[PDB]
Amino acid sequence: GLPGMQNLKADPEELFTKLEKIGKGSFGEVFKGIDNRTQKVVAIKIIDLEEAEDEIEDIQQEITVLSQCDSPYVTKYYGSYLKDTKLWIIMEYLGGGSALDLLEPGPLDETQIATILREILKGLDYLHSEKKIHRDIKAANVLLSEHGEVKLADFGVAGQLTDTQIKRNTFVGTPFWMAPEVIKQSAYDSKADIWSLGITAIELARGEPPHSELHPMKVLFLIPKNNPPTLEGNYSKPLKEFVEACLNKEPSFRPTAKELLKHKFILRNAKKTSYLTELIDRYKRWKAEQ
Repeated sequence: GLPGMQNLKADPEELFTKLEKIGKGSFGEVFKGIDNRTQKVVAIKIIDLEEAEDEIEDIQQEITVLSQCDSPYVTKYYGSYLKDTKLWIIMEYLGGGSALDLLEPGPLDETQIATILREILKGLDYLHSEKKIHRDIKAANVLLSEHGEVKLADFGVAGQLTDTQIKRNTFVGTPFWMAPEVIKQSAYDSKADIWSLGITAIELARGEPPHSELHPMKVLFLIPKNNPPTLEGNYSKPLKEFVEACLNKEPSFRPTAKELLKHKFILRNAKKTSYLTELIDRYKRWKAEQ
């Protein structure tokens, strides 16, 4: 079943205090709250089990994978509670917003881009070492804490390359960030995440992935057909080479997350995460004026 799921005896409305609604995804609503028992802040995701169906598979999957991860690079999962037909999913609260939210105000500088990529790369390396594949790497799924810590979120479709299944074939992810082998449903693995990371690097530099203006279905034949996207514009040579390294049409030719961690773009530009608080404050001020 769902790990961390608590019996109906545990009333989430009495164990958690919702402070404010902080998001409304597809599935349900997200709140910032407090675990009254330990007075620790948490993110509370509430989904109506009656009002949904095929979205339950994804929810259950996302929670199964998150309960098997233990890394400061992956959003923590604290359990689930049931209240009549509402499922309350308790997670680590990340108040800095997503990297995609941080792009809303204006562009990032290469320092900010490198810093974010370096932390995502730490998360991918952990997941890959645990034989897990994120499958949906994109700036919308990279969350920041208010002090600048960067974490992976939204596995939902995260895969497990275990013992009797060293490769996956499921057409899964968001089209624009999907690797060519995933679209063609060839046997794939951790390398699909590296291609996605390359598309996310173009996204952090330009604000949108390649082909973003095209209809998704067109993008479905372009990715396997076309030469790989490159980063165009006035960016440093190391940033452009980092994107090329990730975006190789041949999956076995993409480097691991551990090796990208030593790419010259990362080494010369990444800085401490606390530096990202500025970027986080810019977004709050911007949001105040919307």
